[PDB]
Amino acid sequence: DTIRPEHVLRLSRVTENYLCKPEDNIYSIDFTRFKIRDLETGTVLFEIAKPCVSDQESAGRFVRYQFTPAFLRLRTVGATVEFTVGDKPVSNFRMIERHYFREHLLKNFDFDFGFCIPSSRNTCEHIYEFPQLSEDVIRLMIENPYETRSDSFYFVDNKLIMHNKADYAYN
Amino acid sequence: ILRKLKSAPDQEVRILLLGLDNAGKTTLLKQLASEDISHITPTQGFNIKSVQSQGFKLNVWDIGGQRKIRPYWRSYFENTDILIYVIDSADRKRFEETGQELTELLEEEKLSCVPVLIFANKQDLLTAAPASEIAEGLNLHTIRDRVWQIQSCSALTGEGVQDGMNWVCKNVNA
Ligand SMILES: Nc1nc2c(ncn2[C@@H]2O[C@H](COP(=O)(O)OP(=O)(O)NP(=O)(O)O)[C@@H](O)[C@H]2O)c(=O)[nH]1
Ligand SMILES: [Mg+2]
Repeated sequence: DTIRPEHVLRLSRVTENYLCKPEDNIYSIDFTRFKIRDLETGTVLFEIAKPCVSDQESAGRFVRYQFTPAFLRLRTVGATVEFTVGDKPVSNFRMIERHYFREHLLKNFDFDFGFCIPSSRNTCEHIYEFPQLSEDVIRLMIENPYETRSDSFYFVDNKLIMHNKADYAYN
Repeated sequence: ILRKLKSAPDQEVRILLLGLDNAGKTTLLKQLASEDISHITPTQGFNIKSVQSQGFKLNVWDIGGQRKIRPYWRSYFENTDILIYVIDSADRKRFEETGQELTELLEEEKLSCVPVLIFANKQDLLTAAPASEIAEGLNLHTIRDRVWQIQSCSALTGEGVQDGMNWVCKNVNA
């Protein structure tokens, strides 16, 4: 209830609870595909799409990934999201994804998609040069699995609609 | 030590890929992003490549060119820094058609002064018309109030793509 993008860019750590319910997704936006790939070698590190839903074992919108320490010495990574939109029109779709490690902002990805064609299927690949991490940060991130967490906020007309979270470990 | 705040510019470069359906826009974009192009489908929406380097962002937009998607092109015009227009050089039946679309694009006020690279794509084909012939058909030499450039290319092989991108990089900030 009343979460604007501005009151989210100022957060210093992962939120303790989801800031909206699955019922808030009134535009039937459905994320259908996710991909992480190392863009230096081209290797597809992780991908899950269309009929595949999980490889497992409050809210059902939480994933967490584990890597080997080598991941933290990668140069450039590419994360792709593919989502569909429904009948209702969507003007100014926005995405704010923040990765923290214990009140330490690692990476901020703020992308404004804008207008989304109804009944469309869209993709977005964020290609980032890995953030400048001091070796102290590497030590801590490796040694503390899943204390690196991320908030994925999705807005439509500056009104939060979807909130997914994630924890990352490098052991 | 050698830790240097060389960055901190917060720049934003916007490249917009347009053209008729089947032109090769998605193939070209995924080629540029060194990505799988084994199973490309008609884009019913947009594909974005957002490439970051410490606050410098290069955002590339591939909009679908289906007959039912072209009307929505006008929604993705704002803040465009380069327009890349792709033409199937082997589909001559559609030259006229594509010629009008580009003509509509360069009259849009929202896209005024934006440099436009015309990729005469699919030059790997025997039936592919040469770039000069396409530039004739398009009347590209009458283009005034912006810098334009045509480039023979094949998104499939990659031939010529770096030449067009060299032009794009050279004629940014225009
Ligand atoms: N021979 C050849 N085929 C090409 C070349 N570039 C693209 N194609 C092919 O032409 C077709 C056009 O597909 P695509 O790349 O999706 O074009 P598009 O611009 O995305 N069309 P849409 O607007 O519907 O998404 C595909 O079968 C693609 O493989 C090229 O240089 N040579
Ligand atoms: Mg396409």
